[PDB]
Parts: sequence; C-alpha cells; structure tokens
Amino acid sequence: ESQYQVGPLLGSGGFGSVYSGIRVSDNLPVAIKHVEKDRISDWGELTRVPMEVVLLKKVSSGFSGVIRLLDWFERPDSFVLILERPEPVQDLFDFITERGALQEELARSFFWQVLEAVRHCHNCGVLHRDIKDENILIDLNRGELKLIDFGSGALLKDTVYTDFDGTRVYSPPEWIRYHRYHGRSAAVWSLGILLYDMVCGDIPFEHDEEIIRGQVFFRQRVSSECQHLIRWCLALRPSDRPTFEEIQNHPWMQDVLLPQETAEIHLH
Ligand SMILES: O=c1cc(O)c2cc(Br)ccc2o1
Repeated sequence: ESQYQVGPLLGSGGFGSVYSGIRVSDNLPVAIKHVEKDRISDWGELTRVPMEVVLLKKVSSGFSGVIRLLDWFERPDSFVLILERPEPVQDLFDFITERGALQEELARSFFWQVLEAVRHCHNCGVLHRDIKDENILIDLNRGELKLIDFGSGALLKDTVYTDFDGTRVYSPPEWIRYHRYHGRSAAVWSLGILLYDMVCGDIPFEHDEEIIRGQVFFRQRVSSECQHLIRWCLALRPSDRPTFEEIQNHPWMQDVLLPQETAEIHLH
C-alpha cells in the first residue's frame, strides 16, 4: 500500500494479475500478485486463506528453488501476495519460444533444478500440481530456476486425488481417463512433458488421445539417454514411472552444471 511501489503488470491469467513491485523498506524487487476471492476454489487455514498461501508458507523457508512468499495481505475481495522477484528474469515458456529446442546440457541443468525444487515442495508436504515451463522462472544472472504458481496445488498425501485444475496437456493419462491420480506419479508425468518440451521446443501432446496413447515422437534430434528418461517419466502405468531418486540417478542426469556455470555458458 505504502510498504510497496507498484510497477508494470507482468501478466494476468488463471493465477491472477501479477505486478512488478519494489519493497520500499529496502528496495527488494518483489512481485505482487492479486488473487480474486471469488475465483478461489480452495481454502485452508493456520482465519481462512487461499490454499495457495498455506502451500507457499510451507515451502517458503530458505531453499530457493521455489519463489518465496514474503508477505500477504487480505482485502475485501481479494488477497494480495508479495513474492520474490529475480531481476533480470524470464519464464521458461518465453525462453523456449526464443531459443527453440534447448541444448541437452542446458535442459539437464534446468531439469535437475526443477527436480530439486519439486523434491523440496514434497519434503514440505506440498504438491504443486501444475509444473510446466510457464510456471518456472529463470533468474538469468544466477542460472537458477524458481517454481511459481501454487494456485492449483494441494497438501501432499498418499491417497488418490480425484480433483485437478492444473494444465491438461501436462496431466497424466490416469487423470484423462479416470479422473484419479496419485501425487508423485502425476508429478513425474508432468516432468516428462516438461523435459520433452525443453529438448524438442514444444510439448509432445496436444489432445487427450495422444496423452492416452502415450506414444512419444521426437521432432528434434535428442540423445537416446534423454529419450529413454522422458519415456520412462511418461510411462502409461503410474507405478512404472521413476521416483525422483531414480530420475536423478538416471545416466542422462549425471554431471549437471551448477546454476552459476549454467548462466555463464548458456545465458550471457
Ligand atoms: O506466483 C507468481 C506468479 C508470477 O507470475 C511471478 C512473476 C515473478 Br517475475 C515473480 C514471482 C511470480 O510469482
């Protein structure tokens, strides 16, 4: 209000309207996200808040693969969230629009940081439920990726989920066919979609039928080890998908660049 200077709108959509901001007390770059109360299906508590705020609080202690919630405010018709903002930054969707299919070395660095971020969320008892390139920010100076948009997420549990409101083209075929999925294995499928998107420059599937068929065609030259990983993540049966430990032990994942080296070699 007077604690923050509001800058340009960055984007708006199913997540709300997000503005560039600066915290007056120390000039910290922030993003200020406004979520309308009547456009929020899911609520939790600590008084009643969006699920998105409960999930963010649970993942927002120190480890930085997740954009942190610095503060939040309630308004009569909305909540307002003050999030971290890397500067300069570009979401991975725009980065891929610009660069096309990514060199494997860069995809490996990005994919690995995504897996550390998602493991962190899961250690904190939070399931994101909408992992995709549009929900990943690149801190271009440090080469660090950051998950954003917990607005479709949930407390992690070990029983079946029967609701979903994240992105359909990343949703697994057990969701498409049965409206049921378990959290980790759905997550792993979306991570196979994401990895394909990074190395091919676009998502493999556009239509329910392709998702259900689960047959993956590579339109770009991609190494056999990368194809094997992506195809393992996109196994039709949830329990044939790798755990995070098996993805990270996969031979395509070895020798990851550090974020800083990644920014130097690939980001300028
Ligand atoms: O939840 C979000 C959504 C965003 O779009 C976003 C953008 C920047 Br930049 C920084 C943090 C952000 O967090």
